[PDB]
Amino acid sequence: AMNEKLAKKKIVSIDAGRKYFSPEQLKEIIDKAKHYGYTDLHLLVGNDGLRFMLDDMSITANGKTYASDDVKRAIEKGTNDYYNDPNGNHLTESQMTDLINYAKDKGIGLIPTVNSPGHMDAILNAMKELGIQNPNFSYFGKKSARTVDLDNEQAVAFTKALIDKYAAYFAKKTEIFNIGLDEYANDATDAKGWSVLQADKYYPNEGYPVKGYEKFIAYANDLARIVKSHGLKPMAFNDGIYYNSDTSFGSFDKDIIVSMWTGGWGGYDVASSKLLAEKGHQILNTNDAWYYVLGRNADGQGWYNLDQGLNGIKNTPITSVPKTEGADIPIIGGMVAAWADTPSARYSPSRLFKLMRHFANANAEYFAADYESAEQALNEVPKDLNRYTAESVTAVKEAEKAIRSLDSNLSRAQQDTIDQAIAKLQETVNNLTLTP
Ligand SMILES: [Ca+2]
Ligand SMILES: [Ca+2]
Repeated sequence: AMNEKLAKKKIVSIDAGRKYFSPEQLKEIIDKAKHYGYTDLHLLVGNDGLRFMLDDMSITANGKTYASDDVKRAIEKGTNDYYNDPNGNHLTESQMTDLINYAKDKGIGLIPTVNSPGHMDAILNAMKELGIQNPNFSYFGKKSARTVDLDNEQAVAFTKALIDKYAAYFAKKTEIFNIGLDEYANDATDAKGWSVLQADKYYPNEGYPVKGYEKFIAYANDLARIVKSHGLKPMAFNDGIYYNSDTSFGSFDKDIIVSMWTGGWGGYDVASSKLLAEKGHQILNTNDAWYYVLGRNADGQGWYNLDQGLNGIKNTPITSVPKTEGADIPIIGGMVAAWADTPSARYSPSRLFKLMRHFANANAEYFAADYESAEQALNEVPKDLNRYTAESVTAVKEAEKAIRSLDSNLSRAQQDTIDQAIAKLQETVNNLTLTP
């Protein structure tokens, strides 16, 4: 009576924050997602760069309104300062609405990310262009290019209002909004950002940011409240959520779905997925075992190269969550992610599709089967069979019935059953024999 594996989300993530992707390119990704049995496209649009412009970008914060055309010009410029992509700067509202509709018609959902308080180079740049002072976080004379200072009330207020504006747009047409929250001040702190934010509590009078991590919890919780008010489920990457398993600074909103991408590394001690589940968070398995950075296309070409990602897909199943502590961790689904850390890299659709295809093949019981050729085969049957012999007619009608009788919820693992049924139909049609 249950289809627990197929009921999971299967998601492909595309980094269209750092790098421009056209509507045509994204529709092709949606097509392949549908074909391979995925349920959703996770489209980062704010991730270092910001590459999605609403028709009205006016922002009310700090006792004033920043005019829509000024906000647009500030964001376009700020994104260009991060990376001026010769292929394009941003998707428009019309293009996004069309894209979401295109995906919806195929049974594919779209999940956007607009990242903060890290990975927001372009938003920080935009704020400065609007005239907001000192938005960037700094750590002992090292200014972060990507991370907002949570002590800066004006920068924080603007950012929250911007997330609110995007969330209002995505309301009703999507179900999940990814607020990001990953990798606080990674540049300025040599990947010690969460330690830095927590440090003052335990090492006072050493110049660490006062109430740094407490302010981050408040910030995360406020974004969650904003997203939830629009009927959307907030999602965030795991690394800063109870960093160091420290629950003493406050509590994260339980309605935040956790995208569990990392089990951490030496000197970067993240909460286990066990702890996060126990605190009451649903988890989307986003294991970085499966990561692919565009342009790192073969073994030896760096971390998250395509060969590494395909190896990760082969060796780490959709059910294998980072840092389980040996516990059985339930999941809402799995997400394979392609990134543009070097956004000048060439986007290769065939390589992305290979990654997507391997993820589906390695976990085939979880992915939907493809009925599109079955549907087309049925469309291609001759409508009128009267001029053919009763015997050959019966064979076609039986073969048609057989395809139409297939379980409508088969997995990719059972694709052969569908394909066999199509072949049988084609055979019976070919064998239709005109009456004497
Ligand atoms: Ca990173
Ligand atoms: Ca190789």
